[PDB]
Amino acid sequence: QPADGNPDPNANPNVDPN
Amino acid sequence: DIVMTQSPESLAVSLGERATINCKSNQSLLYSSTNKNYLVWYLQKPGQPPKLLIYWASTRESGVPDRFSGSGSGTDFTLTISSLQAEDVAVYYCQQYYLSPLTFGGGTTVEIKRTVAAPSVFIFPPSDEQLKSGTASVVCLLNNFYPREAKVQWKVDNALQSGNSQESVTEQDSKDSTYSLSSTLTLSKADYEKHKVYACEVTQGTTSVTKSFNRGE
Amino acid sequence: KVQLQESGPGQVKPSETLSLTCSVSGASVTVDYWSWIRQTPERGLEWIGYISYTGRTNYNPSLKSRVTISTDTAKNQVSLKLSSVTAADTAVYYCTRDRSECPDGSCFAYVMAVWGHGTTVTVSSASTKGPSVFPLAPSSKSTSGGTAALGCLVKDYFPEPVTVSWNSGALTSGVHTFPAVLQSSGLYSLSSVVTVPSSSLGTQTYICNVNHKPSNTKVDKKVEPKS
Repeated sequence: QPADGNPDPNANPNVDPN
Repeated sequence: DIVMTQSPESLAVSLGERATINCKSNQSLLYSSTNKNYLVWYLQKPGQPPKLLIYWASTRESGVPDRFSGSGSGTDFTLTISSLQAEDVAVYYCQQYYLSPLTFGGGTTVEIKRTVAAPSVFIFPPSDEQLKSGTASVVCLLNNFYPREAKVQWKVDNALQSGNSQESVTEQDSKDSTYSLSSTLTLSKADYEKHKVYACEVTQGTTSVTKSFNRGE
Repeated sequence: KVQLQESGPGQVKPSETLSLTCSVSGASVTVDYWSWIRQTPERGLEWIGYISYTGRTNYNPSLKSRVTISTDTAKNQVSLKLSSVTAADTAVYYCTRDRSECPDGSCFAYVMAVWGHGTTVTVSSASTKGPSVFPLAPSSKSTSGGTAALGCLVKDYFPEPVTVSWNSGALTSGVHTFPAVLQSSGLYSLSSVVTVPSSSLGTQTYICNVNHKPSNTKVDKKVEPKS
Protein backbone atom coordinates (compact mmCIF):
# COMPACT_ATOMS: atom_id res chain seq x y z
CA GLN A 1 0.00 0.00 0.00
CA PRO A 2 2.30 2.81 -1.18
CA ALA A 3 0.07 5.65 0.07
CA ASP A 4 0.52 4.53 3.72
CA GLY A 5 3.91 6.21 3.65
CA ASN A 6 5.44 3.72 6.10
CA PRO A 7 7.39 1.50 3.71
CA ASP A 8 9.52 -1.22 5.16
CA PRO A 9 13.29 -0.98 4.69
CA ASN A 10 14.59 -2.97 1.71
CA ALA A 11 15.95 -5.86 3.78
CA ASN A 12 13.76 -8.56 2.22
CA PRO A 13 14.42 -11.21 3.52
CA ASN A 14 16.02 -10.27 6.82
CA VAL A 15 19.60 -11.57 6.73
CA ASP A 16 22.18 -12.27 9.44
CA PRO A 17 22.94 -8.82 10.93
CA ASN A 18 26.55 -10.12 11.29
CA ASP B 1 -11.34 3.67 4.04
CA ILE B 2 -11.31 3.76 0.25
CA VAL B 3 -14.70 2.67 -1.12
CA MET B 4 -14.68 0.49 -4.25
CA THR B 5 -17.85 0.28 -6.33
CA GLN B 6 -18.39 -2.03 -9.29
CA SER B 7 -20.89 -1.70 -12.12
CA PRO B 8 -22.84 -3.57 -13.33
CA GLU B 9 -23.46 -6.05 -10.54
CA SER B 10 -24.26 -8.72 -13.15
CA LEU B 11 -23.91 -9.04 -16.90
CA ALA B 12 -24.55 -11.66 -19.53
CA VAL B 13 -23.33 -11.69 -23.11
CA SER B 14 -23.20 -14.25 -25.87
CA LEU B 15 -20.19 -16.46 -26.43
CA GLY B 16 -17.41 -14.52 -28.13
CA GLU B 17 -18.84 -11.07 -27.36
CA ARG B 18 -17.14 -8.29 -25.42
CA ALA B 19 -17.78 -7.92 -21.69
CA THR B 20 -16.76 -4.87 -19.67
CA ILE B 21 -16.77 -4.37 -15.90
CA ASN B 22 -16.29 -0.97 -14.30
CA CYS B 23 -14.71 -0.29 -10.92
CA LYS B 24 -14.66 3.15 -9.29
CA SER B 25 -12.84 4.30 -6.16
CA ASN B 26 -13.54 7.39 -4.09
CA GLN B 27 -9.85 8.32 -3.91
CA SER B 28 -7.29 8.30 -6.71
CA LEU B 29 -5.19 5.12 -6.73
CA LEU B 30 -2.32 6.76 -8.69
CA TYR B 31 0.95 6.85 -6.74
CA SER B 32 2.95 9.70 -8.27
CA SER B 33 6.36 8.30 -7.27
CA THR B 34 5.94 5.20 -9.45
CA ASN B 35 3.25 6.54 -11.82
CA LYS B 36 1.26 3.33 -11.31
CA ASN B 37 -2.35 2.78 -10.29
CA TYR B 38 -2.64 0.30 -7.40
CA LEU B 39 -5.69 -1.56 -8.69
CA VAL B 40 -6.07 -5.34 -8.93
CA TRP B 41 -8.62 -7.57 -10.69
CA TYR B 42 -9.46 -11.13 -9.55
CA LEU B 43 -11.99 -13.72 -10.65
CA GLN B 44 -13.59 -16.36 -8.46
CA LYS B 45 -15.29 -19.59 -9.56
CA PRO B 46 -17.42 -21.68 -7.17
CA GLY B 47 -15.62 -23.67 -4.50
CA GLN B 48 -12.38 -21.89 -5.38
CA PRO B 49 -10.44 -18.91 -4.04
CA PRO B 50 -10.12 -15.72 -6.04
CA LYS B 51 -7.43 -15.88 -8.71
CA LEU B 52 -5.29 -12.97 -9.90
CA LEU B 53 -5.93 -11.52 -13.38
CA ILE B 54 -4.49 -7.98 -13.59
CA TYR B 55 -2.40 -5.80 -11.31
CA TRP B 56 -1.12 -2.21 -11.43
CA ALA B 57 -4.44 -1.66 -13.24
CA SER B 58 -3.22 -2.97 -16.62
CA THR B 59 -0.48 -5.62 -16.19
CA ARG B 60 -1.77 -9.10 -16.97
CA GLU B 61 -0.58 -11.94 -14.76
CA SER B 62 1.23 -14.85 -16.37
CA GLY B 63 -0.99 -17.70 -17.49
CA VAL B 64 -4.06 -15.47 -17.91
CA PRO B 65 -5.52 -15.53 -21.45
CA ASP B 66 -4.97 -12.56 -23.73
CA ARG B 67 -8.69 -11.74 -23.90
CA PHE B 68 -8.46 -10.22 -20.38
CA SER B 69 -7.23 -6.63 -20.20
CA GLY B 70 -7.42 -3.79 -17.70
CA SER B 71 -7.44 -0.05 -18.27
CA GLY B 72 -8.14 3.21 -16.48
CA SER B 73 -6.45 5.61 -14.11
CA GLY B 74 -7.14 7.59 -10.95
CA THR B 75 -10.61 6.57 -9.79
CA ASP B 76 -12.16 4.84 -12.85
CA PHE B 77 -11.02 1.42 -14.06
CA THR B 78 -12.33 -1.18 -16.50
CA LEU B 79 -11.75 -4.88 -17.04
CA THR B 80 -12.46 -5.96 -20.59
CA ILE B 81 -12.93 -9.52 -21.77
CA SER B 82 -12.65 -9.09 -25.52
CA SER B 83 -14.36 -12.39 -26.43
CA LEU B 84 -16.22 -14.09 -23.58
CA GLN B 85 -15.62 -17.84 -23.35
CA ALA B 86 -17.72 -20.42 -21.56
CA GLU B 87 -15.02 -21.03 -18.93
CA ASP B 88 -14.92 -17.31 -18.03
CA VAL B 89 -18.20 -17.31 -16.08
CA ALA B 90 -17.29 -16.23 -12.55
CA VAL B 91 -17.58 -13.37 -10.09
CA TYR B 92 -15.05 -10.66 -10.85
CA TYR B 93 -13.67 -8.36 -8.14
CA CYS B 94 -11.55 -5.25 -8.08
CA GLN B 95 -9.32 -4.34 -5.15
CA GLN B 96 -7.31 -1.29 -4.22
CA TYR B 97 -3.83 -2.06 -2.88
CA TYR B 98 -3.08 1.63 -2.37
CA LEU B 99 -3.97 2.73 1.17
CA SER B 100 -4.67 0.62 4.26
CA PRO B 101 -7.04 -0.87 5.06
CA LEU B 102 -7.12 -2.68 1.74
CA THR B 103 -10.61 -2.87 0.27
CA PHE B 104 -12.48 -4.78 -2.41
CA GLY B 105 -15.34 -4.07 -4.73
CA GLY B 106 -18.51 -6.06 -4.22
CA GLY B 107 -18.13 -8.26 -7.29
CA THR B 108 -19.69 -8.53 -10.75
CA THR B 109 -21.27 -11.77 -11.88
CA VAL B 110 -20.40 -12.58 -15.50
CA GLU B 111 -22.60 -15.08 -17.32
CA ILE B 112 -23.03 -16.43 -20.84
CA LYS B 113 -26.21 -15.88 -22.85
CA ARG B 114 -26.84 -19.12 -24.76
CA THR B 115 -29.82 -20.71 -26.51
CA VAL B 116 -32.76 -22.04 -24.53
CA ALA B 117 -32.21 -25.62 -23.39
CA ALA B 118 -34.99 -27.61 -21.81
CA PRO B 119 -34.12 -29.52 -18.64
CA SER B 120 -33.86 -33.26 -18.39
CA VAL B 121 -36.20 -33.88 -15.44
CA PHE B 122 -35.72 -36.80 -13.05
CA ILE B 123 -37.70 -37.62 -9.91
CA PHE B 124 -36.40 -39.70 -6.99
CA PRO B 125 -38.68 -41.35 -4.40
CA PRO B 126 -37.33 -41.43 -0.87
CA SER B 127 -34.96 -44.28 -0.14
CA ASP B 128 -36.19 -47.14 2.00
CA GLU B 129 -33.21 -46.41 4.24
CA GLN B 130 -34.52 -42.92 4.94
CA LEU B 131 -38.11 -44.01 5.43
CA LYS B 132 -37.09 -46.25 8.32
CA SER B 133 -36.35 -43.07 10.28
CA GLY B 134 -39.68 -41.24 9.92
CA THR B 135 -39.04 -38.68 7.16
CA ALA B 136 -39.38 -38.86 3.39
CA SER B 137 -37.39 -36.58 1.08
CA VAL B 138 -38.59 -36.60 -2.55
CA VAL B 139 -36.12 -35.06 -4.98
CA CYS B 140 -36.78 -33.47 -8.36
CA LEU B 141 -33.75 -32.85 -10.55
CA LEU B 142 -33.69 -30.39 -13.47
CA ASN B 143 -30.48 -31.18 -15.36
CA ASN B 144 -28.61 -28.86 -17.74
CA PHE B 145 -31.12 -26.19 -18.72
CA TYR B 146 -31.17 -22.53 -19.76
CA PRO B 147 -32.23 -19.89 -18.79
CA ARG B 148 -31.94 -20.22 -15.00
CA GLU B 149 -35.47 -18.96 -14.26
CA ALA B 150 -37.93 -21.84 -13.76
CA LYS B 151 -41.06 -22.48 -11.71
CA VAL B 152 -40.98 -25.86 -9.95
CA GLN B 153 -44.11 -27.08 -8.16
CA TRP B 154 -44.96 -30.29 -6.34
CA LYS B 155 -48.27 -32.14 -6.48
CA VAL B 156 -49.23 -35.06 -4.22
CA ASP B 157 -52.32 -36.95 -5.43
CA ASN B 158 -52.95 -33.77 -7.48
CA ALA B 159 -52.84 -31.52 -4.38
CA LEU B 160 -50.56 -28.53 -5.01
CA GLN B 161 -48.01 -28.37 -2.20
CA SER B 162 -46.87 -25.25 -0.39
CA GLY B 163 -44.33 -24.59 2.32
CA ASN B 164 -42.64 -28.01 2.34
CA SER B 165 -40.00 -27.81 -0.39
CA GLN B 166 -36.65 -26.13 -0.87
CA GLU B 167 -34.67 -25.46 -4.04
CA SER B 168 -31.01 -25.24 -4.84
CA VAL B 169 -29.41 -24.16 -8.11
CA THR B 170 -25.89 -24.55 -9.45
CA GLU B 171 -23.62 -21.91 -10.90
CA GLN B 172 -23.50 -21.66 -14.66
CA ASP B 173 -21.60 -24.60 -16.12
CA SER B 174 -18.11 -23.76 -17.38
CA LYS B 175 -18.51 -25.96 -20.50
CA ASP B 176 -22.11 -25.93 -21.75
CA SER B 177 -23.28 -22.73 -19.99
CA THR B 178 -26.35 -24.41 -18.46
CA TYR B 179 -27.76 -24.58 -14.95
CA SER B 180 -29.07 -27.46 -12.87
CA LEU B 181 -31.61 -27.29 -10.09
CA SER B 182 -32.90 -29.55 -7.34
CA SER B 183 -36.20 -29.27 -5.50
CA THR B 184 -36.64 -31.38 -2.37
CA LEU B 185 -40.10 -32.06 -0.93
CA THR B 186 -40.00 -33.09 2.75
CA LEU B 187 -42.87 -35.14 4.16
CA SER B 188 -43.40 -37.33 7.14
CA LYS B 189 -43.19 -41.06 6.47
CA ALA B 190 -46.83 -41.40 7.42
CA ASP B 191 -47.85 -38.68 4.94
CA TYR B 192 -45.73 -40.26 2.20
CA GLU B 193 -47.27 -43.69 2.73
CA LYS B 194 -50.90 -42.50 2.57
CA HIS B 195 -50.57 -40.90 -0.89
CA LYS B 196 -49.85 -42.49 -4.26
CA VAL B 197 -48.98 -40.00 -7.03
CA TYR B 198 -45.94 -37.75 -6.60
CA ALA B 199 -45.33 -35.16 -9.31
CA CYS B 200 -42.83 -32.42 -10.00
CA GLU B 201 -44.03 -29.78 -12.50
CA VAL B 202 -41.49 -27.50 -14.19
CA THR B 203 -42.64 -24.42 -16.10
CA GLN B 204 -40.55 -22.15 -18.32
CA GLY B 205 -42.13 -19.79 -20.81
CA THR B 206 -44.80 -21.61 -22.81
CA THR B 207 -43.96 -25.14 -21.67
CA SER B 208 -44.74 -27.10 -18.52
CA VAL B 209 -43.37 -30.62 -18.03
CA THR B 210 -44.61 -32.84 -15.21
CA LYS B 211 -42.61 -35.92 -14.15
CA SER B 212 -44.27 -38.29 -11.69
CA PHE B 213 -44.03 -41.64 -9.94
CA ASN B 214 -46.56 -43.87 -8.17
CA ARG B 215 -45.43 -44.93 -4.71
CA GLY B 216 -44.76 -48.67 -4.66
CA GLU B 217 -44.86 -49.04 -8.47
CA LYS C 1 3.74 -23.73 -7.93
CA VAL C 2 3.37 -21.61 -4.78
CA GLN C 3 0.79 -23.34 -2.62
CA LEU C 4 -0.94 -22.07 0.53
CA GLN C 5 -3.07 -24.34 2.72
CA GLU C 6 -5.17 -23.05 5.62
CA SER C 7 -6.04 -25.22 8.61
CA GLY C 8 -8.84 -24.40 11.01
CA PRO C 9 -11.34 -25.85 13.46
CA GLY C 10 -14.53 -25.80 11.40
CA GLN C 11 -16.73 -24.54 14.22
CA VAL C 12 -15.79 -22.26 17.11
CA LYS C 13 -18.09 -21.33 19.97
CA PRO C 14 -19.07 -17.71 20.76
CA SER C 15 -16.54 -15.67 22.73
CA GLU C 16 -13.72 -18.17 22.10
CA THR C 17 -10.56 -17.39 20.17
CA LEU C 18 -10.25 -18.57 16.57
CA SER C 19 -6.80 -19.87 15.63
CA LEU C 20 -5.88 -20.54 12.00
CA THR C 21 -2.63 -21.66 10.34
CA CYS C 22 -1.45 -21.19 6.75
CA SER C 23 1.09 -23.76 5.50
CA VAL C 24 3.25 -22.40 2.68
CA SER C 25 5.08 -24.31 -0.07
CA GLY C 26 7.14 -22.90 -2.94
CA ALA C 27 7.81 -19.58 -1.17
CA SER C 28 9.37 -18.44 2.09
CA VAL C 29 7.45 -16.65 4.85
CA THR C 30 10.66 -14.63 5.39
CA VAL C 31 9.97 -12.79 2.09
CA ASP C 32 7.37 -10.17 1.06
CA TYR C 33 3.95 -9.90 2.75
CA TRP C 34 1.25 -12.31 3.93
CA SER C 35 -2.40 -11.29 4.34
CA TRP C 36 -5.50 -12.86 5.79
CA ILE C 37 -8.84 -12.28 4.01
CA ARG C 38 -12.34 -13.44 4.84
CA GLN C 39 -15.41 -13.80 2.69
CA THR C 40 -19.15 -13.91 3.33
CA PRO C 41 -22.20 -13.59 1.05
CA GLU C 42 -23.35 -10.37 2.76
CA ARG C 43 -20.10 -8.50 3.22
CA GLY C 44 -18.04 -9.85 0.32
CA LEU C 45 -14.28 -9.89 0.68
CA GLU C 46 -12.75 -8.21 3.74
CA TRP C 47 -9.02 -7.80 4.32
CA ILE C 48 -8.12 -8.63 7.92
CA GLY C 49 -4.49 -7.61 7.96
CA TYR C 50 -1.00 -8.53 6.90
CA ILE C 51 2.46 -9.17 8.29
CA SER C 52 5.59 -7.99 6.51
CA TYR C 53 9.04 -9.53 6.16
CA THR C 54 10.22 -7.26 9.00
CA GLY C 55 7.56 -8.56 11.37
CA ARG C 56 5.52 -5.36 11.09
CA THR C 57 1.80 -6.07 11.35
CA ASN C 58 -0.92 -3.97 9.74
CA TYR C 59 -4.50 -4.75 10.80
CA ASN C 60 -7.88 -3.58 9.59
CA PRO C 61 -9.27 -1.12 12.19
CA SER C 62 -12.59 -2.99 11.85
CA LEU C 63 -10.79 -5.81 13.73
CA LYS C 64 -7.42 -4.43 15.01
CA SER C 65 -8.30 -4.91 18.70
CA ARG C 66 -8.99 -8.65 18.26
CA VAL C 67 -6.47 -9.86 15.67
CA THR C 68 -2.91 -11.15 15.81
CA ILE C 69 -0.96 -12.22 12.73
CA SER C 70 2.41 -13.93 13.11
CA THR C 71 4.86 -16.09 11.19
CA ASP C 72 6.83 -19.18 12.21
CA THR C 73 9.92 -19.28 9.99
CA ALA C 74 10.97 -22.72 11.21
CA LYS C 75 7.68 -24.23 10.03
CA ASN C 76 7.23 -21.81 7.09
CA GLN C 77 3.75 -20.94 8.35
CA VAL C 78 1.58 -17.86 8.87
CA SER C 79 -0.97 -17.75 11.67
CA LEU C 80 -4.08 -15.78 12.59
CA LYS C 81 -5.71 -15.42 16.00
CA LEU C 82 -9.07 -13.65 16.39
CA SER C 83 -10.38 -13.24 19.92
CA SER C 84 -13.92 -12.84 21.31
CA VAL C 85 -15.61 -14.27 18.24
CA THR C 86 -19.25 -13.79 17.39
CA ALA C 87 -21.54 -14.88 14.56
CA ALA C 88 -20.25 -11.88 12.60
CA ASP C 89 -16.92 -13.75 12.32
CA THR C 90 -18.41 -16.71 10.45
CA ALA C 91 -16.73 -16.69 7.03
CA VAL C 92 -14.37 -18.46 4.67
CA TYR C 93 -10.85 -17.41 5.69
CA TYR C 94 -7.95 -17.25 3.21
CA CYS C 95 -4.27 -16.58 3.55
CA THR C 96 -2.51 -14.84 0.65
CA ARG C 97 1.03 -14.30 -0.59
CA ASP C 98 1.37 -10.58 -1.41
CA ARG C 99 4.21 -9.39 -3.66
CA SER C 100 6.50 -6.42 -2.95
CA GLU C 101 7.53 -3.35 -4.94
CA CYS C 102 10.66 -1.52 -3.72
CA PRO C 103 11.18 1.68 -5.76
CA ASP C 104 14.36 2.74 -3.96
CA GLY C 105 15.42 1.40 -0.57
CA SER C 106 11.97 0.66 0.82
CA CYS C 107 9.10 -1.69 0.00
CA PHE C 108 5.33 -1.94 0.06
CA ALA C 109 2.96 -4.58 -1.24
CA TYR C 110 0.83 -4.24 -4.37
CA VAL C 111 -1.05 -7.49 -5.13
CA MET C 112 -2.46 -10.65 -3.51
CA ALA C 113 -0.77 -12.96 -5.95
CA VAL C 114 -1.66 -16.44 -4.65
CA TRP C 115 -4.54 -17.37 -2.35
CA GLY C 116 -4.95 -20.48 -0.28
CA HIS C 117 -7.83 -22.86 -0.78
CA GLY C 118 -9.65 -21.33 2.20
CA THR C 119 -11.02 -22.72 5.46
CA THR C 120 -14.67 -22.35 6.45
CA VAL C 121 -15.25 -21.07 9.97
CA THR C 122 -18.67 -21.06 11.65
CA VAL C 123 -19.17 -19.36 15.01
CA SER C 124 -22.11 -21.06 16.64
CA SER C 125 -23.27 -22.29 19.98
CA ALA C 126 -24.96 -25.30 18.32
CA SER C 127 -23.49 -28.79 18.38
CA THR C 128 -21.48 -30.09 15.44
CA LYS C 129 -23.28 -33.00 13.72
CA GLY C 130 -22.14 -35.24 10.84
CA PRO C 131 -24.37 -36.06 7.90
CA SER C 132 -26.69 -38.92 7.08
CA VAL C 133 -26.19 -40.03 3.49
CA PHE C 134 -29.03 -41.58 1.53
CA PRO C 135 -28.93 -42.94 -2.00
CA LEU C 136 -30.73 -41.28 -4.87
CA ALA C 137 -30.98 -44.59 -6.68
CA PRO C 138 -31.33 -44.92 -10.44
CA SER C 139 -34.17 -47.12 -11.60
CA SER C 140 -32.82 -50.17 -13.43
CA LYS C 141 -35.21 -49.10 -16.20
CA SER C 142 -34.45 -45.82 -17.95
CA THR C 143 -37.32 -43.48 -18.79
CA SER C 144 -34.90 -40.94 -20.37
CA GLY C 145 -33.71 -42.68 -23.53
CA GLY C 146 -30.79 -44.63 -22.07
CA THR C 147 -29.32 -42.09 -19.63
CA ALA C 148 -29.63 -42.55 -15.88
CA ALA C 149 -29.39 -40.05 -13.05
CA LEU C 150 -28.19 -41.11 -9.62
CA GLY C 151 -26.89 -39.34 -6.57
CA CYS C 152 -26.53 -39.00 -2.84
CA LEU C 153 -28.65 -36.94 -0.48
CA VAL C 154 -26.46 -35.55 2.30
CA LYS C 155 -28.82 -34.68 5.14
CA ASP C 156 -28.84 -33.06 8.56
CA TYR C 157 -25.28 -31.87 9.17
CA PHE C 158 -23.88 -28.85 10.96
CA PRO C 159 -21.96 -26.62 10.30
CA GLU C 160 -20.99 -26.17 6.67
CA PRO C 161 -19.19 -27.37 4.64
CA VAL C 162 -19.50 -30.78 3.05
CA THR C 163 -17.53 -31.77 -0.05
CA VAL C 164 -18.56 -34.64 -2.33
CA SER C 165 -16.57 -36.63 -4.85
CA TRP C 166 -17.56 -39.69 -6.88
CA ASN C 167 -15.46 -42.85 -7.19
CA SER C 168 -12.66 -41.11 -5.29
CA GLY C 169 -12.37 -38.41 -7.97
CA ALA C 170 -12.37 -40.71 -10.99
CA LEU C 171 -15.90 -39.62 -11.96
CA THR C 172 -16.24 -35.89 -12.66
CA SER C 173 -18.10 -35.63 -15.96
CA GLY C 174 -21.78 -34.86 -15.50
CA VAL C 175 -21.58 -34.37 -11.72
CA HIS C 176 -23.62 -31.61 -10.13
CA THR C 177 -23.13 -30.97 -6.43
CA PHE C 178 -25.68 -28.44 -5.29
CA PRO C 179 -25.23 -25.65 -2.76
CA ALA C 180 -26.49 -26.66 0.62
CA VAL C 181 -29.75 -25.33 2.01
CA LEU C 182 -30.47 -24.51 5.63
CA GLN C 183 -33.47 -26.60 6.60
CA SER C 184 -36.17 -25.43 8.99
CA SER C 185 -34.52 -27.73 11.59
CA GLY C 186 -31.36 -25.56 11.52
CA LEU C 187 -29.29 -28.32 9.89
CA TYR C 188 -27.94 -28.27 6.37
CA SER C 189 -28.75 -30.60 3.49
CA LEU C 190 -27.43 -30.95 -0.05
CA SER C 191 -27.43 -33.42 -2.87
CA SER C 192 -24.87 -34.47 -5.40
CA VAL C 193 -26.02 -36.09 -8.64
CA VAL C 194 -24.47 -37.51 -11.79
CA THR C 195 -25.84 -38.67 -15.12
CA VAL C 196 -24.41 -41.91 -16.50
CA PRO C 197 -25.18 -44.48 -19.20
CA SER C 198 -28.07 -46.64 -18.09
CA SER C 199 -26.11 -49.52 -19.68
CA SER C 200 -23.45 -49.07 -16.97
CA LEU C 201 -25.71 -49.66 -13.97
CA GLY C 202 -25.14 -53.42 -13.78
CA THR C 203 -21.34 -53.34 -13.99
CA GLN C 204 -19.93 -49.94 -12.91
CA THR C 205 -19.80 -49.18 -9.18
CA TYR C 206 -20.82 -45.66 -8.17
CA ILE C 207 -19.73 -44.46 -4.72
CA CYS C 208 -20.17 -40.97 -3.37
CA ASN C 209 -17.45 -39.82 -1.00
CA VAL C 210 -18.75 -37.24 1.49
CA ASN C 211 -16.34 -35.34 3.73
CA HIS C 212 -17.54 -33.26 6.70
CA LYS C 213 -14.31 -31.96 8.18
CA PRO C 214 -16.03 -30.03 11.03
CA SER C 215 -17.25 -33.31 12.61
CA ASN C 216 -14.22 -35.34 11.44
CA THR C 217 -16.61 -37.61 9.55
CA LYS C 218 -16.31 -39.19 6.13
CA VAL C 219 -19.09 -41.23 4.55
CA ASP C 220 -18.70 -43.46 1.46
CA LYS C 221 -22.03 -44.66 0.03
CA LYS C 222 -22.35 -47.12 -2.85
CA VAL C 223 -25.47 -46.18 -4.83
CA GLU C 224 -27.04 -49.29 -6.33
CA PRO C 225 -29.78 -49.50 -8.95
CA LYS C 226 -33.30 -50.38 -7.88
CA SER C 227 -35.22 -53.31 -9.34
